[PDB]
Amino acid sequence: MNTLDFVDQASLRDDIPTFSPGDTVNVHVKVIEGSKERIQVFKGVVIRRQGGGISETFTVRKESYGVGVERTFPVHSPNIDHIDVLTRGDVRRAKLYYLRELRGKKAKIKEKR
Amino acid sequence: PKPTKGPRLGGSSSHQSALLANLATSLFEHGRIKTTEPKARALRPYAEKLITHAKKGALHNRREVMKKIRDKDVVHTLFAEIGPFYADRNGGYTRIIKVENRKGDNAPMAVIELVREK
Amino acid sequence: MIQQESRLKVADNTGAKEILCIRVLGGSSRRYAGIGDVIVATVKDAIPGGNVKRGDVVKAVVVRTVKERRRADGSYIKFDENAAVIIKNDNDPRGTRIFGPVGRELREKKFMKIVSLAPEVL
Amino acid sequence: AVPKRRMSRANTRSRRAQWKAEAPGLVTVSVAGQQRKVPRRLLKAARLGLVDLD
Amino acid sequence: ARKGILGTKLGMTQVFDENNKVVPVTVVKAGPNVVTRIRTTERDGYSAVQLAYGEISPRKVIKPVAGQFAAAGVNPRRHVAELRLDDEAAVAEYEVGQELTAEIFSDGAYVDVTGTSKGKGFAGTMKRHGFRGQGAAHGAQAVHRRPGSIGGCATPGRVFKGTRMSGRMGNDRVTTQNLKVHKVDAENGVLLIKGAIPGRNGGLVVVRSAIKRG
RNA sequence: AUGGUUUGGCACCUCGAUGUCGGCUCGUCGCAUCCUGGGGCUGGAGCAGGUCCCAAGGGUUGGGCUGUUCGCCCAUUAAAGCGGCACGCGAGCUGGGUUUAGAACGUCGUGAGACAGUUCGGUCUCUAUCCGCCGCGCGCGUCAGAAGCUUGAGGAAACCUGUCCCUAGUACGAGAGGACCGGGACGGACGAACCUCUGGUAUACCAGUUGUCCCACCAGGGGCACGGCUGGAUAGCCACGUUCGGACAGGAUAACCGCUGAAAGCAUCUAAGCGGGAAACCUCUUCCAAGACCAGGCUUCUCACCCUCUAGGAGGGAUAAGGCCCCCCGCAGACCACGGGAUUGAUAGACCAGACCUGGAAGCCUAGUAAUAGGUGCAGGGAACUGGCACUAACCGGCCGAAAACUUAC
Repeated sequence: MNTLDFVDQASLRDDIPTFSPGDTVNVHVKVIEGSKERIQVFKGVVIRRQGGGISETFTVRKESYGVGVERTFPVHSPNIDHIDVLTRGDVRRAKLYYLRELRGKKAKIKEKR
Repeated sequence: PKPTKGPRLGGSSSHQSALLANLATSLFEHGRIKTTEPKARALRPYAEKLITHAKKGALHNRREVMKKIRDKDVVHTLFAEIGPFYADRNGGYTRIIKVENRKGDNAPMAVIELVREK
Repeated sequence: MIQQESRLKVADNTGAKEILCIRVLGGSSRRYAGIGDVIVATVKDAIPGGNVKRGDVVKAVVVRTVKERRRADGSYIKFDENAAVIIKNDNDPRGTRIFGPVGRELREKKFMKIVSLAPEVL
Repeated sequence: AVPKRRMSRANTRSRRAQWKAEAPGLVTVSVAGQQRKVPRRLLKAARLGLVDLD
Repeated sequence: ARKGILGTKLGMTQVFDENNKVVPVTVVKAGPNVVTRIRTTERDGYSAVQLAYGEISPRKVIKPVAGQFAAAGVNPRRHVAELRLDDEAAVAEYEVGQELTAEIFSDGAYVDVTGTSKGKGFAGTMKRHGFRGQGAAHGAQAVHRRPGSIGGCATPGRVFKGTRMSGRMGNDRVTTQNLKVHKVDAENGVLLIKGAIPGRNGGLVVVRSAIKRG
């Protein structure tokens, strides 16, 4: 029942799509560039998801220009306007930390068919 | 269940696991045993969860019990009388009674037994 | 999280391939340099035909770190390597080309030229 | 380290008086009719006939 | 003047502000407080207000405490604590039986929370005082965590009192100053205070208007 | 003229033992002040310095070389202070140097050998009695016995600082350059609390897997091999994480700037007085604190019953309010103490549900020659967290624990 649940649920954000580690998503992230708005899209693989309710976080990993990048977002962050799921991955793990040592051909994820 | 806060019972984790398994086997085989009070205190939740497995007695629960008990006659009795006997009791399958101290080392002794009231 | 005697890949085209951190500028007994911090470094590996040479004491700015770094909105950014860009006193690159992504922290630290030159800013 | 001096009798006795035993508290119980004293910690066991009374 | 209330530390959570920044907030159950006694200079020599908080069965109270509560005119509460004011002008706004609730504070106010620090038991100098240990290798013999030197040699001849050594740690009253009140939820009697407040969950705390930033 | 911080001189101190340098760990003090603070004169235009006063609150970096101190150098910094204390600190550590025994080089000696010359190697013992100090209890006292909440005499802690932005490219200045005073933001180092996030850990969690033995065999599991090894991993504890702090204001002052003016018909910041004036001092912020023996205050509860000697006091017993032990426990803890609960009960365990961790159980069916895959099925398993639930254990119980009066005043 998680005693702080009544405080938590007021700020809980709906409309989050269902997704699991291993999926490929694009996170639409609004940014500030000299006091103006725009959405920068981060497309990558969801490698982990640490459940906490409002304190939920997920991590998305992408390879960009030969350097791997990891970004961790709060699931209910208002700085994320919208999350879109592209493909569903087939993995045997809850956390894909082994992908930090794989590049290119070996770093691909099976698609849930 | 909850692990022990301090040092383990037999002097190591593996010895404590074997000790708990043997004590549970003895309890289910005889119905009551006498041992040191901390040993019975540690034994209560372990044996109660084994009895819970035996209560909803299916093949899966049977294999869950066998991965701890290792003695097959005790498993059979646990799944044929002990489980059915506690069918309509929700928890509290055992009780602990404190008895007189040991003489050689003044160790506090206790008796743990299965409840038989209903 | 870069400190003294740490080694960084050079994300520029000055001919330097690798630099060693000598000092983290920005206060006495300062310990670590994250993204956007300026360090004094010596060049350890260099391209044979580049303008810089081994043993040159230069100034660089950290643009990527392995240790994840928190942001104001509760998000985190993390890279697969520690990288730096060799600069001059006016906070401008000594090279003409930045390789790989950089963090957003270079904006609030007023590294506008590096941000503009970067292939992508995250 | 070793004691530099021999203890006086007063100091030795004052420290030694702290090594003592406390008397356990006893409560009455009726087992097989006759009343007898037992520690409260063993009251239930005595009532169940699990403690030997000489 | 300075407001105050008795409450309970519920736990820590997360919220986001209007600029989308995340705020780590401690949730305090600033429950209803009842004024039980007024300390006045003409009688006690100092001006203070005494508040009661918490719920207890009346059979759990002893006769003296029950008598004090009956003389005041209210039913007993678990916790009783005094708030020290400055002068009778600040003591005139409280009367016995008056009920204090969380809405005395406002959004964005600055508060000072007082609680009992968590217990750490017997702690070494490395933990209790942040001593740097000695080396872990290069010949160091069984001194990896010991404090080292204790004093001088002849002119000291003794150990100065106040010397920092190992001992019991924690369990002491601690005040955190200039904490910001992010939100005052009046429905649940809950205060959202940005930061960390002393003690364990379910502990008793006193929230007061800040003495510096107010 | 000071000092015993340098080498000295004396040999009063120890040869029935006073560890010899640096380094590490941990200090404490002085001010002859390195930075920050306040001033004065400038051969001070401003900037910036010179230089001199007052000021000890805090601060005062990391490396290369050498056994080093010392020193030189490299990057910084507001700054990289000088000294006392057995040139502080080996029953706290080291053993690189010096200072045994082995061996070698140069030199000296016929030789055994030698060298405030070099070189390589070379046992650092101890269960803390007393004082001291850091914590924690027991006893008694505080003129009846108790219980809540407190005042504080008196102490302890903390005290650092940078960059940038507005005022302002003005004052000054041939221009260049460059402000005073005052508000704001963001930092570094240090400290405290804390665990929402990030990260670490994880010896009763989940999964994979190697070798071997066992469960009669298959299937499914278990014991051992560092938890066998790997992949994760909630609680708790933590920092690399989060939040907060150093204040503002007042008082008396230092150097100094002054006002009103005598002795000394003027003058003189002075002998009478009155003001300003600093990170130093007192308050102010945080914490401890009535064993503060002047042992405090405000309240509330009990506020009574016998027996003995010779009734002078005493002794004994039984009680009240209340407390302790036993009992169930704790994120409280070495023990003790502290805190909560004790059937008029959710204290712990179990059980039920949720949260979370793992990641798709068994059995069966299907596909495949098989390895194996798919369905049943966000499956199964499970600790700490949350809520229910008296099912189990907190028990037909013991020990403590309340008043001489008198004097004077009203």
